[PDB]
Amino acid sequence: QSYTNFTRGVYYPDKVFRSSVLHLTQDLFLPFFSNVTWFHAISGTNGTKRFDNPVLPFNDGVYFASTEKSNIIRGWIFGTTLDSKTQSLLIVNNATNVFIKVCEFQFCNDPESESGVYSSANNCTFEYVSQPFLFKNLREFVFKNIDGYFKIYSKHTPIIGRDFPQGFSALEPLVDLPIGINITRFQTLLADYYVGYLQPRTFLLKYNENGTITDAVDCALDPLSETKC
Amino acid sequence: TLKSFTVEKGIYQTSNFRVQPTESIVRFPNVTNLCPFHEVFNATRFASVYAWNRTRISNCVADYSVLYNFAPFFAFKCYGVSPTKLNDLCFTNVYADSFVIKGNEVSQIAPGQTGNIADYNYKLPDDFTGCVIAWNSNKLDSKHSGNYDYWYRSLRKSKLKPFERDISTEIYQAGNKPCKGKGPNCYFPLESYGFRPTYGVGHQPYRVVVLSFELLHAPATVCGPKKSTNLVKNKCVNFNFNGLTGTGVLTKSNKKFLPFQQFGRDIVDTTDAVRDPQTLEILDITPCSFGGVSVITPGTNTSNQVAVLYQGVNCTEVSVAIHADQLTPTWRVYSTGSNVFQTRAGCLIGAEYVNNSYECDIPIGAGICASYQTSQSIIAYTMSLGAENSVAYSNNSIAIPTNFTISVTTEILPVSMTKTSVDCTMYI
Amino acid sequence: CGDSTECSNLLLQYGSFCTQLKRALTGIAVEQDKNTQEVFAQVKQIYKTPPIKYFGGFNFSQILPDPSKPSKRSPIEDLLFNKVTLADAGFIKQYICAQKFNGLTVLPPLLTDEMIAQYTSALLAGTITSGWTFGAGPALQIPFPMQMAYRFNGIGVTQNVLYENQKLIANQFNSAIGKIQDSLFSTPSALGKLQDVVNHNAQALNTLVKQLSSKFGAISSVLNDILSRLDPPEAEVQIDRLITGRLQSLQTYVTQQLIRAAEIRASANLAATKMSECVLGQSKRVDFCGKGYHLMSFPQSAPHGVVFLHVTYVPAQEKNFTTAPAICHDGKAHFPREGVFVSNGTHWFLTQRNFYEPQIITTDNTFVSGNCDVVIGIVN
Amino acid sequence: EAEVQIDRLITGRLQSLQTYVTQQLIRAAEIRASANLAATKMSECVLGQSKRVDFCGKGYHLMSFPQSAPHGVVFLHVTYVPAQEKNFTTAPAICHDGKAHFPREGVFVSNGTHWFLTQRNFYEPQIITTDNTFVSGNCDVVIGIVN
Amino acid sequence: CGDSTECSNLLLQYGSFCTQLKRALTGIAVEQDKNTQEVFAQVKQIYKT
Ligand SMILES: *[C@@H]1O[C@H](CO)[C@@H](O[C@@H]2O[C@H](CO)[C@@H](O[C@@H]3O[C@H](CO)[C@@H](O)[C@H](O)[C@@H]3O)[C@H](O)[C@H]2NC(C)=O)[C@H](O)[C@H]1NC(C)=O
Ligand SMILES: *[C@@H]1O[C@H](CO)[C@@H](O[C@@H]2O[C@H](CO)[C@@H](O[C@@H]3O[C@H](CO)[C@@H](O)[C@H](O)[C@@H]3O)[C@H](O)[C@H]2NC(C)=O)[C@H](O)[C@H]1NC(C)=O
Ligand SMILES: *[C@@H]1O[C@H](CO)[C@@H](O[C@@H]2O[C@H](CO)[C@@H](O[C@@H]3O[C@H](CO)[C@@H](O)[C@H](O)[C@@H]3O)[C@H](O)[C@H]2NC(C)=O)[C@H](O)[C@H]1NC(C)=O
Ligand SMILES: *[C@@H]1O[C@H](CO)[C@@H](O[C@@H]2O[C@H](CO)[C@@H](O)[C@H](O)[C@H]2NC(C)=O)[C@H](O)[C@H]1NC(C)=O
Ligand SMILES: *[C@@H]1O[C@H](CO)[C@@H](O[C@@H]2O[C@H](CO)[C@@H](O)[C@H](O)[C@H]2NC(C)=O)[C@H](O)[C@H]1NC(C)=O
Ligand SMILES: *[C@@H]1O[C@H](CO)[C@@H](O)[C@H](O)[C@H]1NC(C)=O
Ligand SMILES: *[C@@H]1O[C@H](CO)[C@@H](O)[C@H](O)[C@H]1NC(C)=O
Ligand SMILES: *[C@@H]1O[C@H](CO)[C@@H](O)[C@H](O)[C@H]1NC(C)=O
Ligand SMILES: *[C@@H]1O[C@H](CO)[C@@H](O)[C@H](O)[C@H]1NC(C)=O
Ligand SMILES: *[C@@H]1O[C@H](CO)[C@@H](O)[C@H](O)[C@H]1NC(C)=O
Ligand SMILES: *[C@@H]1O[C@H](CO)[C@@H](O)[C@H](O)[C@H]1NC(C)=O
Ligand SMILES: *[C@@H]1O[C@H](CO)[C@@H](O)[C@H](O)[C@H]1NC(C)=O
Ligand SMILES: *[C@@H]1O[C@H](CO)[C@@H](O)[C@H](O)[C@H]1NC(C)=O
Ligand SMILES: *[C@@H]1O[C@H](CO)[C@@H](O)[C@H](O)[C@H]1NC(C)=O
Ligand SMILES: *[C@@H]1O[C@H](CO)[C@@H](O)[C@H](O)[C@H]1NC(C)=O
Repeated sequence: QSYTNFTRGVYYPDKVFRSSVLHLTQDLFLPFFSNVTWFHAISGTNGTKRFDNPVLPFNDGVYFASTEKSNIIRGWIFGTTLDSKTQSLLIVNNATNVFIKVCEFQFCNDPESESGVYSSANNCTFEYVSQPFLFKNLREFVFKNIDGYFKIYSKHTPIIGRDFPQGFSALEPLVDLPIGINITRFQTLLADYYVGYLQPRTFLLKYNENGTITDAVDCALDPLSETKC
Repeated sequence: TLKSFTVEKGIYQTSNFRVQPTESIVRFPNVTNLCPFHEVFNATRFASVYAWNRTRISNCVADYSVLYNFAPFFAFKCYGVSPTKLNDLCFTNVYADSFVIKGNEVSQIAPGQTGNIADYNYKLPDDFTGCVIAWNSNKLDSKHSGNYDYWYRSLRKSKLKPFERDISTEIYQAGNKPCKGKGPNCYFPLESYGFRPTYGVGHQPYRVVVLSFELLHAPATVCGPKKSTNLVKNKCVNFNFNGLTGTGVLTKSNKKFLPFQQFGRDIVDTTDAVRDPQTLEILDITPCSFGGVSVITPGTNTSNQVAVLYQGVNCTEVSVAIHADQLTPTWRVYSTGSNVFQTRAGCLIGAEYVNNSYECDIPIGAGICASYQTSQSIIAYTMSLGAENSVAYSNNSIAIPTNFTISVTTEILPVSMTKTSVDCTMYI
Repeated sequence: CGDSTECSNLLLQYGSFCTQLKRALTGIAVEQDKNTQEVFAQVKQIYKTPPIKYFGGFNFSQILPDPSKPSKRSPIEDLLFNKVTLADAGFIKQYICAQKFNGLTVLPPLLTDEMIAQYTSALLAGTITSGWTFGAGPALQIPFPMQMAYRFNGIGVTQNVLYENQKLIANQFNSAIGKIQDSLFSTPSALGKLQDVVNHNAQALNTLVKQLSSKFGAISSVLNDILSRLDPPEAEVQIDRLITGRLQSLQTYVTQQLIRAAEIRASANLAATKMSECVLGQSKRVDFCGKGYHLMSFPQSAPHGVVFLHVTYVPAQEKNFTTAPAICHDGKAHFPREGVFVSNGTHWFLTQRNFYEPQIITTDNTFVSGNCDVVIGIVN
Repeated sequence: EAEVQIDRLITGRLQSLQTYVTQQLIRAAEIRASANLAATKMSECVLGQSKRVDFCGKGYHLMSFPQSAPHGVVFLHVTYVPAQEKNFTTAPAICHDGKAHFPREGVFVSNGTHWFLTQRNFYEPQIITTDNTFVSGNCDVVIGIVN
Repeated sequence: CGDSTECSNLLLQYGSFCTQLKRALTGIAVEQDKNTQEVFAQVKQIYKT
């Protein structure tokens, strides 16, 4: 239920192109070898059984990854209460398009084809539609809520690479939603997955000739990492 | 440079040269959608201070002449970007916080200040950039019976965090009694202030809009108006790419930017690339050529002819800058054929290079020295190291002196220097 | 205040700080050429070796210029050059990928590497052909084995030792040169003393450029942004804050360059002293020019410096002998004129101090002063 | 406001003094190094005869004389410079009765008809005798021995 | 400014000053050990009377 060996979650912190450099930056990152919870005990149909599927806290930001070929995970819900008392953000990934909405979702499908996706959306403040996102392809996402913006980063790495830490790759920003939303908890929406949490850290990021991040050092992990930084 | 009307023989370091720009390039987004300031400033109603109307403005052209057309203002209160000449900037994020406040609390809207508004209803960051723009709305918001659609949260448990609001209306609790309902000395939080047309100026309503500006070069833009022009490459120009202003030479880049990325940086955190907002082409920015200038003078007691060394550049670029009237120093030299020579140090103009070697006189660098020789003109040459003297080495030959010279030489060494003392207090 | 006239006008109010910094850097730049000239330009004339590179059997092919390869440098000089030239922009070259082009210009040396190589070649040809005579007056040719014989006398070893062992000495010299070349080739750290100098100067410039990105209390580190966003009366405050920070950074750079210049000057003066005393002569100063008794030295050029090959005589294979301060004969005390009395256990001989070569004790090798009673430990 | 303007002037003057003193300390170190060299030269060139090449001027050192100067010292170095050399034929040893004869001092030279021993730094030919040379080994060991 | 976060955040606006001082003092410390080693460690063997 807890996988200790996580060295992934590095993402491009800004719009700055760098080439053949090592850049030291302070941002929210998943710490290296931080305890990360693996939700295999309560996974799919035989996990939740239309029950449990616990709501997790959202401390500064989270790291999410999926290894489920069937795409049972369709989206995420974010907010503080999630019963219409406060606003909540939904990002459901449909096969045709990704539908991101911010509304007072009193009702949701959360308590095998044509599963229910009903929501009440009693009052809406934001709507956005984008290209669809949809084993041999591991899907990594980072979700952080900073200064009124919900920043989503991802990588649909084609890696057939079944071992979870098969290799290192940095995530690229996917969308930056201008949502002034207070987020303290979130839940995974199903029609397995890993969830880790971000902390403020300083990292040394290695940019290659093409400006792709190929490695990183977590400056607080070990005396050797401090020496490298 | 030497503060003298007499110059000794030698090479002297003078001011540096730069290639001047010849064009001004503005590349703002090709957006004709005017930012909705009129709909916010000229609104039918403003929200109460309790829950100000926060309108996000993006993907539009900022125009602040709308504000001068709207009304004369009480105050702009611009911080971080002090002038009202905001049409020259590109902002990453723009927020318009709209509310109606009473006159005696307008002064409470500063980034750092005290009072019931500054402390409990609307809080700005102390390092905030933006403008707080006020308008007198007595003629619109005041009513004879009183306009009771506005209130203040004067009773609060804790200080309001900047740009963060919890709009719960739960009655304030005090003491060890729950204070659930009316009757105890705990009162409902909102003030209920009523704006009357018969009130004095300090009690009249004002419509205040806070324009929060995020200036971070230009990873995103809300740009003011300018008339854009075409790109000209391989020339020194003054460019403005959205809010990124600078001078340089724009060339095609060979960098592979991510679709996400717009700007590049070198190892010294200086801009070295930009994505063009109208074409999405990635351009390299090269500094315009510059370098030191040195003057080689035989000495004014011999000749007034001098040679000029432009350090750090190729003579092709110097000749182009002279012909284009781009070179920063306004003086010129004849620059005729046979008087331009490329050295490792730079471009030497005003000296004729010869294939003879001589002892070095005025050093230039990388082996090239110059002197004034015959009719007389400044020449440049590769310095001689000494005379050659092959020695007749043999298996069985030795040279033995037969005579000698008694030589006296002079060696001079400093031993001491002037001893000084300073009265720190009297001096300063 | 790059391309900003408001900033330049404010900078003018601080006085002659630029004059002092410019003059300090100019003085350093001139001093570096003085140091190079003092170390290498010690020869009145450019001396050349004979067409026939035969010097008693000594092989100098790895220290003499190689006429085939471009630059006319020796194999060792070429190795030193290829090993330490890790600076991408150590001089203008008729032209950090930007090479610190933020108003910071690197100047070329006055003497190029080929001209320094020519001075080194002249010094080597002089030393090989004429020993130390070219360093005092005119060059006087001498056969190399005789030059070595007199250097052996210089270290207290009789001339016959070289001639009897000339083949041994030439082979040991040639082997030592080959070993030196292989040692320098296979040990990248050997030249660290010169590489550190290059690295320190690179750091000095890299940091100075990086200081431009600092705000020093200003709202922005970019003058164009300050002027665009602020009206003149506030822009002047933010600009003064940046002027103070950048000017302090320049003063720090110049102070450290002056200190480093003093260190380099001291090193150059030491190098010039070593060249004058060990290349143009034979030194008697212990460990001044290598371990062992000094015989000769050979200069080699290197980027930003000089490498000396010091050829010394090292005693080997010592044996224990019984000694005595004097010999008692006919009541007289006989002392060595040039040597030590030794015994192999049955017979007494007189030998030279630096090489066992037993002689018969005779009246032509000793002197007499006093009787046999005054000397402590006298042997019959 | 005067407090602000005065503090700016104080900062400028104090920084100017720090710059002056730092440069004076560096120049003082340079002068100290020069003075130490001058004292060494005084001790080794004036109070004795030096064998260090080019330490006490060009040529072979004979003696030096100090002279004072403002803020410093001037040394007059008197040296011996060889002149008017002649090129003679030489040999490492003379072979006589099978013995190899080496010079005690000097070098063997020849004018083309006779061999002489001469002091290395001044041509002054002497007859080669058993008092001027020493014997070690024989004529079959030394390379280039002449009869 | 010891044990103060606010001053540390302002101090970071002056650049690499602290790094330059660390390099200068470390270089001095190493130089002093080099000087002692160069003066006294001139013999490769420990001789005894
Ligand atoms: C002075 O010493 C150098 C070496 O330090 C001599 O040059 C060397 O000469 C030998 C001659 O046999 C070269 O050997 C070569 O070996 C290769 C195979 O390894 C063979 O294919 C060649 O045909 C040749 O036999 C050796 O490479 C060469 N080394 C260098 C660095 O040049 C030089 O000849 C000596 N001079 C005198 C006058 O003794
Ligand atoms: C100390 O040194 C002396 C002198 O070298 C040694 O005495 C010498 O020993 C050699 C040994 O070969 C004697 O050589 C003799 O030559 C004749 C030639 O006809 C031969 O017939 C003999 O059989 C012998 O080989 C030499 O004469 C002799 N000289 C004297 C004066 O005794 C001595 O042995 C050495 N002692 C030690 C402990 O090393
Ligand atoms: C090499 O040097 C030797 C000796 O210095 C030269 O031999 C000497 O040459 C001189 C002539 O210059 C001879 O002088 C003659 O002396 C006799 C004495 O009776 C006199 O009658 C003659 O009129 C003349 O003055 C001297 O005797 C002679 N000595 C010997 C031992 O031969 C030799 O000529 C020199 N060779 C060269 C090529 O320089
Ligand atoms: C060297 O020889 C002399 C004699 O030629 C020795 O002197 C004698 O020493 C003995 C010692 O008992 C005396 O009794 C004699 O009277 C001495 N004679 C003379 C003439 O002095 C001397 O001792 C010898 N030295 C050594 C070290 O053996
Ligand atoms: C010096 O003289 C000796 C003889 O006294 C020469 O030795 C002879 O050399 C020849 C060859 O040149 C041999 O054939 C003889 O057998 C040798 N004789 C003896 C007794 O050794 C010697 O060569 C002469 N050296 C010179 C340089 O002339
Ligand atoms: C370490 O990672 C591997 C996957 O490479 C995983 O199987 C293993 O359980 C991990 N060990 C932990 C979580 O301590
Ligand atoms: C950049 O990516 C391309 C992708 O095809 C690759 O071929 C190229 O080699 C990369 N750049 C470098 C410097 O390797
Ligand atoms: C703008 O304000 C004026 C009053 O100053 C009003 O008459 C006009 O209708 C408003 N126009 C709008 C809101 O479009
Ligand atoms: C703010 O006022 C504008 C005026 O047009 C309106 O469109 C917008 O919905 C208002 N928002 C809130 C949260 O009151
Ligand atoms: C955000 O939600 C948390 C949930 O505990 C609450 O304490 C906090 O006050 C909320 N903030 C805002 C601005 O709504
Ligand atoms: C406006 O800019 C966009 C940028 O992608 C470009 O595609 C479009 O053609 C431009 N339109 C005009 C009329 O310039
Ligand atoms: C010296 O002798 C050797 C013997 O082989 C010869 O090759 C060489 O050419 C001689 N030197 C001169 C200068 O004649
Ligand atoms: C100077 O620039 C021209 C441009 O055509 C080039 O051909 C020439 O080689 C350059 N010279 C040097 C020394 O860089
Ligand atoms: C011979 O010399 C060696 C030198 O290390 C010494 O150890 C040994 O004891 C000596 N033997 C005698 C008998 O003097
Ligand atoms: C050496 O002496 C010979 C005559 O013995 C003469 O021909 C030759 O020119 C001399 N060489 C020199 C360099 O003086």
